[PDB]
Amino acid sequence: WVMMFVMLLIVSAVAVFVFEYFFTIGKAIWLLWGLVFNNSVPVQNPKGTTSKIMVSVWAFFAVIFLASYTANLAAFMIQ
Amino acid sequence: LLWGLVFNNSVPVQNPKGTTSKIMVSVWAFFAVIFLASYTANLAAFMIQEEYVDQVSGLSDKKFQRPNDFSPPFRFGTVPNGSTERNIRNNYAEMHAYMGKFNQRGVDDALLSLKTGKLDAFIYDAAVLNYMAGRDEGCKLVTIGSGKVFASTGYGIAIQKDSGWKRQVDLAILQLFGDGEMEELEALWLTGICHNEKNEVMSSQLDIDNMAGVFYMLGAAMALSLITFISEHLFYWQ
Amino acid sequence: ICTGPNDTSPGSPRHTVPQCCYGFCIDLLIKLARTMQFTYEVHLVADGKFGTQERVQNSNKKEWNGMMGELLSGQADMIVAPLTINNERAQYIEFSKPFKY
Amino acid sequence: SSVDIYFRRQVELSTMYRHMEKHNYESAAEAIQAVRDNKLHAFIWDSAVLEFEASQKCDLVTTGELFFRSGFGIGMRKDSPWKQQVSLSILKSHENGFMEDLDKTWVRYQECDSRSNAPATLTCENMAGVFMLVAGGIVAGIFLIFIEIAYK
Amino acid sequence: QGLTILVKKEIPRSTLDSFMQPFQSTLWLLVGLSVHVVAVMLYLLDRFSTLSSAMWFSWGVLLNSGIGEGAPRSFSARILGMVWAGFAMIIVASYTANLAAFLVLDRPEERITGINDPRLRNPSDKFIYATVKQSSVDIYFRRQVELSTMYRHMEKHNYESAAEAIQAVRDNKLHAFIWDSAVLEFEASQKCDLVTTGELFFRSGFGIGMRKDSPWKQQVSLSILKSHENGFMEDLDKTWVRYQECDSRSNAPATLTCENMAGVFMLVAGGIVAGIFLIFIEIAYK
Amino acid sequence: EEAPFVIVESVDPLSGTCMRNTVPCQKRIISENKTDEEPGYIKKCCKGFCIDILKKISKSVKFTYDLYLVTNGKHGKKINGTWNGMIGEVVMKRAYMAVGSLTINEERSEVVDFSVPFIETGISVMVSRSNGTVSPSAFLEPFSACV
Ligand SMILES: N[C@@H](Cc1cc(-c2ccc(Cl)cc2Cl)cc(CP(=O)(O)O)c1O)C(=O)O
Ligand SMILES: *[C@@H]1O[C@H](CO)[C@@H](O)[C@H](O)[C@H]1NC(C)=O
Repeated sequence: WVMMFVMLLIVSAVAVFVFEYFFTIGKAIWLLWGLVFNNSVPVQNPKGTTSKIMVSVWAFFAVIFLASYTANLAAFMIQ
Repeated sequence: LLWGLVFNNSVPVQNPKGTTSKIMVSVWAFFAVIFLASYTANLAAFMIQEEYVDQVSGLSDKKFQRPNDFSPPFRFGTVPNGSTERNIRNNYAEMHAYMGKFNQRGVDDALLSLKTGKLDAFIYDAAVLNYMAGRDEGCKLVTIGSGKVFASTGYGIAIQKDSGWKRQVDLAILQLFGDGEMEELEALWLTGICHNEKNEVMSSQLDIDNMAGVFYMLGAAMALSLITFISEHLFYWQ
Repeated sequence: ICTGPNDTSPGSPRHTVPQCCYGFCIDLLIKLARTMQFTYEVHLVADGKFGTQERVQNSNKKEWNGMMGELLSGQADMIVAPLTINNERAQYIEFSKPFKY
Repeated sequence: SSVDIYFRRQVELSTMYRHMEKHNYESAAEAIQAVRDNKLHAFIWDSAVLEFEASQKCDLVTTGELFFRSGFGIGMRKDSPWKQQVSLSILKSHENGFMEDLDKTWVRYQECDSRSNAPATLTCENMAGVFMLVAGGIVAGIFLIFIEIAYK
Repeated sequence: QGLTILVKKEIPRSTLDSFMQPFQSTLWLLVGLSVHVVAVMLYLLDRFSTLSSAMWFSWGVLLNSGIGEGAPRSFSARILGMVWAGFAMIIVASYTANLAAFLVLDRPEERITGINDPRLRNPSDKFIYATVKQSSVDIYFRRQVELSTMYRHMEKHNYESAAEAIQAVRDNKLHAFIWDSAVLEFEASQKCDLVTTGELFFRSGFGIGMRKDSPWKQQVSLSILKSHENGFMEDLDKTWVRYQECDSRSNAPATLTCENMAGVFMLVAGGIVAGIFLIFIEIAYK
Repeated sequence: EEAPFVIVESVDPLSGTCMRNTVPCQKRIISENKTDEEPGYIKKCCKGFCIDILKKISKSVKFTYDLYLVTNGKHGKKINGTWNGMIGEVVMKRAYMAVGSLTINEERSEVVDFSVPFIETGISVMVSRSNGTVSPSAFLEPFSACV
């Protein structure tokens, strides 16, 4: 529940400072937070065809994480 | 736009203007977020199934009379040199000989060959199997239902012929049947653990045989797409 | 040629009319006949019951019903039909070995 | 029949019998048509006569557990000259394979089979709420449209 | 009082290897190919009537990420992309559904349902249960006959005193224990990693012992009955037993933890790595 | 006692009997009879499923009995027109009845006479249990055609 947040911060920092190599300094945390929970709002999302892959890896992680949550929670609802 | 909204966010869309339409669309979106939930939910019920034992008839079915349609696994086995074979050897002589490559030893060396995939089925006396079915804990090994036994005989008491004792022991045994005692001995002695019902086993990984249906529809859509590309391309006279 | 009495359900005048029957038992019966050289006739029970003991006359006299009573009264000779095997009938009748468990 | 003979002279089933006496029928041909009409909820009889039902029709099904054990038989008056020959000819018909032939010819059709009654897919009559709400959304639009033109 | 069984209350801990568990290791490959398949096939049906863009769109409808901006402009390509989106929904729906189905049925074990449990009627070396030697329990089992095999099993393990059997259950050297209920119940309350299996057994009642025909018998057996209506034994009860310090209810369904979700964090780390490689290749291609 | 139908348990010296739903049974065993060594001794103490049938029948029809094991030829298998074992012992009048595992068939219904069968038996098949699978069309279950 907090390893998520720490990975969040790390990936955001490395994402922007990888993007530097070929407007996007803190808008990251916005974007990634939205991606983890669900689509919230337009975002000036990337450039930097490398970053266009880091973000997709994160999105995959999110689509698995939400599934795990929704799934296991369906067990705690039978008492 | 609406298709995307029903399944899930796909692509940018020049979505509305018209502050009224900016509300119709939201109503649709709400409907979608409820519809997907209902689907994902109810589908989680169809994924808990029960064990499955085949509905095979007696020795008379195709699976032994014509044991060459599905050639690989037909492995009707037995135990050698005994009363079991002779009845087979006198009604299904060909189907007796076929079994020649399946002679086990004892009965345990045969019950094991059904947990290590060496054999298909097994033929032996009923009342000893039944008690032997209630022995193993791995209930993945359980005989077929009764009413399918081949040569229905019983167990009896041997009396010197012409004696007068016969009538009385008969009436006595029918008595024991009459007042439920027989079930008491039967339950204390023969019927063991494995009078249970098939479990709700969680599936293993979904596999391609299971999920083939979606792929066939994917391919059919590919073909229909090709067909529309062809039909439109007929427009070279206008 | 099943010689049945039950043209109509009980509770109405019976006009015993010929019928014809078949199935498991008739085939078994024909096999037995070929084995032991009989000539048979068949007539359905006039009771439509299997048969059991019961007090009568507001008394303690014990009489049977249906086909079992039709045998013990000599009215019949053999019950070739789906009849069970129990102790209470075994004290007036002779049961073959069982042919269906 | 034999079932009431079994229940009467049993004691642990005193209350059971005391209940049944009020409803017992005339012949299984009536009890089956009375179960398939929901005038009854159960029925007890000889297995080999029920199993032929679960196979011919397939909206009825049995509950497996095998009860008091017996075996059908033939009836002859006590001490008849025919007894021994008959009871022999039977045993012949259980190794030559004759009774199996009769069996297969007459019983054991398995025309209908049951397995894992489905978890009852949804249908048109309970999802009716959401379609009602989207219709009602259509309606309200035709009202709140003009209010725009007014506010213009 | 009566007799009951005292087993160890297992701590629930969900079994799960990694996120791949709901998919046969082939299916991952099958989708990992079919994505590119549809990508390429889409790239054509717009030229013959944007390649990187088509690949993004394809491999990004499935991932639910908004990345990727193009869109099929044909008629045919639109008709494809729609059902591509649909199939992508089906995939995730099925994955999370089957995961849910597995996570429900993953429940730890089954407590012994009493003495009628067949798990006790049959002896196995993988299940040991004992009592104290030379007591009333062995007197009950010996002169019983239906428990012939039961007794025949126990004779090999019976202990010296419950003070040893309890410390032997809490060490997993044993799997059960049978004794006087009112002596076990004080255990399930003081400690709370052990719990009993409810069903009340052979019934008895404690008593005092005096040699036969002693002058003290009647007065003693009277003074007892006085202490059951004035309310004295209740006071002794409450003073010494009935603490209920620990209670059990509906052992939890074993929340996930850090040691089985380790797959996804491994994959995101590995994603971090591969980036530091495939970055320079860009600078090269520039 | 070639079955889990009747069991022999070696004699107990802890008491001298069994007495717990059991019954004694002899075995006039002869072996290495090259020196005319007189045979016989009390072998194990008997108990089992058919034994209980035996006891209850005996108390219901009021006789008494004398249980003893066979020597050779476990069941009846004719050899050279002679019966050996549990069926000889009935045809040579060295016994009156024989209980235990003993089926029924024409080949025996001329030498000895038979009681009413108290178990079903015969030839039947064993199979293994197939795990639960998913239809290739599961993903269309959860919605009736209309919706
Ligand atoms: N009951 C038969 C003899 C007979 C007995 C057994 C048998 C042996 C051990 C056990 Cl523990 C259980 C059983 Cl049932 C098996 C068969 C069958 P087969 O020997 O061909 O394998 C048989 O014929 C009779 O009355 O002679
Ligand atoms: C069924 O699943 C169980 C799960 O443990 C496995 O042990 C067994 O081998 C499986 N049987 C078959 C036929 O796949």
